Amino acid sequence: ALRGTVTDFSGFDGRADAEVLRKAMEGLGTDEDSILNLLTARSNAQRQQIAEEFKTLFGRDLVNDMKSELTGKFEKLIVALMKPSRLYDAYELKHALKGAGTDEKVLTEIIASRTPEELRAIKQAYEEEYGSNLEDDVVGDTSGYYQRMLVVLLQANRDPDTAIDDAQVELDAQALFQAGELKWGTDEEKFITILGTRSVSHLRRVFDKYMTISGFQIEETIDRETSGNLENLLLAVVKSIRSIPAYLAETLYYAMKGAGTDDHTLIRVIVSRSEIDLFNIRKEFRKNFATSLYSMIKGDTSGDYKKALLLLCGGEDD
Ligand SMILES: [Ca+2]
Ligand SMILES: [Ca+2]
Ligand SMILES: [Ca+2]
Ligand SMILES: [Ca+2]
Ligand SMILES: [Ca+2]
Repeated sequence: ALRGTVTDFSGFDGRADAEVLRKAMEGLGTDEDSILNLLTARSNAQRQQIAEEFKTLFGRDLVNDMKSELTGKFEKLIVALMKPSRLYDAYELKHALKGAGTDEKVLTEIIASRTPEELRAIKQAYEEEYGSNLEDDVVGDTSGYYQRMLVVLLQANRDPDTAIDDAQVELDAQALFQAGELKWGTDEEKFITILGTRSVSHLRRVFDKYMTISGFQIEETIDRETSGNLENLLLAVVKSIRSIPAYLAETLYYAMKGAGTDDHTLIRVIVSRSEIDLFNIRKEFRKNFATSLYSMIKGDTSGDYKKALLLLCGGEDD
């Protein structure tokens, strides 16, 4: 099934680890290698225990100390790595909504790729942490059908995968055909209801039937019928239905596409999926882009930041 690249470290000694981190920061200077070599070789749960022992032994906050010692991208990677797994997605969403503006590629990327079970956990954590309702903050920072689609997904009430009903597959495929290609204009409400609430296994069948009856892949029709945030979200949902690892592998690829690199996106994906499906993401990356994720990162990043990412990612050969 799904496989991550980071797992619990055998022979874990939180207190021992904490002292190593302390010695790497005490006195003038910072031993970045020691810190990165250790934190990327411990699971997220173990990092939290190290943070606890650190505070018990020295009465100091590990994260705050590292924010003082580290700088730049490397610092941001480490801070993201120390973020509790249960709160990371909520943290990112909160920071995509806060301030004047809103990073919609972040809202779209997370809300479309996370399962209903993950979204329920995210909604809870967000509320506890920031004292506000996630849905309400999303509604407040977005509008139109893009907003409605996001709200539909945030309900996390997608139908469960059951036995496939061929007639319902034909019905849904024809409904999409009629709502888009055969309509002057577009019936967005129809696309949202179907793509947002039908079961994954069901939609995979619908996608093939749609192709069969219309000659177009659902992705092409979406591009031909919609635009803006809505188009990006619909494409993300369709891609996620087909394969979450594939979608995220594509999200990463375009992050390091050409000039410069989208570091924020590079960090978020690697960190958030490290203990879930980053291994799968690697395989999908290699199979669709003729290169390994490792190499891509290897030539798109520099310094400690680079060394840290590579250890997390792994797979020098893929
Ligand atoms: Ca120091
Ligand atoms: Ca805003
Ligand atoms: Ca149309
Ligand atoms: Ca378009
Ligand atoms: Ca680049």
